[PDB]
Amino acid sequence: MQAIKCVVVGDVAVGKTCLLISYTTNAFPIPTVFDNYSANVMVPVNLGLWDTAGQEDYDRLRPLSYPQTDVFLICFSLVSPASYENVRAKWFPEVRHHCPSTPIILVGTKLDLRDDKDTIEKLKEKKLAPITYPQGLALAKEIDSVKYLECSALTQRGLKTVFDEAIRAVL
Ligand SMILES: Nc1nc2c(ncn2[C@@H]2O[C@H](COP(=O)(O)OP(=O)(O)OP(=O)(O)O)[C@@H](O)[C@H]2O)c(=O)[nH]1
Repeated sequence: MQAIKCVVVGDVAVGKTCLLISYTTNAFPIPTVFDNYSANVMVPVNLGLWDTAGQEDYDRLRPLSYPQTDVFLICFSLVSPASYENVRAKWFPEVRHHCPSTPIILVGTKLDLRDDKDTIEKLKEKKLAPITYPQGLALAKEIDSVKYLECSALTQRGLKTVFDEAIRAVL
């Protein structure tokens, strides 16, 4: 019955499309066309999932999707400190400029990779380490997110929670 709009933003390759597709179809992919999806879920809610292009080239046009958004998911890769930094450097500021009062959920992605051997190896070779939970929770508090939630589109762990809370942030 109730219609809720949800826009997903964040650095390219943090897993925004896989996130939305894995949730809407319960399967893990990748479509190149930036699209919007939908889902009927009980929290009666018709959730509209709007994907975005995080590249800089679309900095000016991206925000055209923002108007009338009910809730935002600002995502960052749990195995990418760079995407973590850009949350406060770019995404939180951008969302707030266009939509000052709209609720925000901070989403950590690729949780399945935080414990991955070869992955930790890679980050280590660059003097970097995966974003621990406390760290993610800290950032959420900084930007005053309604909630901080970690998920994995590959295993779908915590996935259902992310969108349930994104909905409860509206109802
Ligand atoms: N291991 C693992 N890899 C993931 C997961 N989610 C996404 N990926 C990988 O991350 C890469 C980024 O995929 P996208 O979903 O397109 O990320 P995105 O750039 O933020 O979203 P779009 O630009 O809209 O496509 C893909 O090659 C996936 O294989 C995950 O949960 N676990």
